[PDB]
Amino acid sequence: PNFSGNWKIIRSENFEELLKVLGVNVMLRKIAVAAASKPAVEIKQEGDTFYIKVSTTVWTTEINFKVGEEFEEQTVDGRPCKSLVKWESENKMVCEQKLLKGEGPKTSWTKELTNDGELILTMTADDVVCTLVFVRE
Ligand SMILES: *C/C=C(C)/C=C/C=C(C)/C=C/C1=C(C)CCCC1(C)C
Repeated sequence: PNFSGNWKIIRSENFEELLKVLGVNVMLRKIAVAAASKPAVEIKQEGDTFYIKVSTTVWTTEINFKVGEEFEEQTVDGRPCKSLVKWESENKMVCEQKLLKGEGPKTSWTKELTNDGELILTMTADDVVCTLVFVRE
């Protein structure tokens, strides 16, 4: 469907647990968690080509990809990764991430627009799954 739109969060899960697995210490986790509790997402979709803007009060991230086409972004703790997105349904894409330099936990994300209009993205580090639920602003 149309992932395109401006999205605001309504529900979050396992986000502090995600930063724990990535090795962010406790005081930092709590602070970052609260200060990134209301991230703003903007998506412009053009077929299989995607633009995503994720933004907190002082930070913003820009992501651009074509489905099927290898590109470079960063992990959640800021590490360089080669990324590949593929479709898993009409509503859902999956991205596998490969660290450009070095080793660490297995990272991936998914993006799913439900039929009832929720944008669900999940973020994964090893066996930990962070879920963020958004609706259109
Ligand atoms: C298609 C939807 C995507 C690719 C969503 C990606 C989500 C992020 C890149 C999350 C970014 C965040 C920050 C930049 C600050 C910390 C809070 C996060 C994890 C939401």
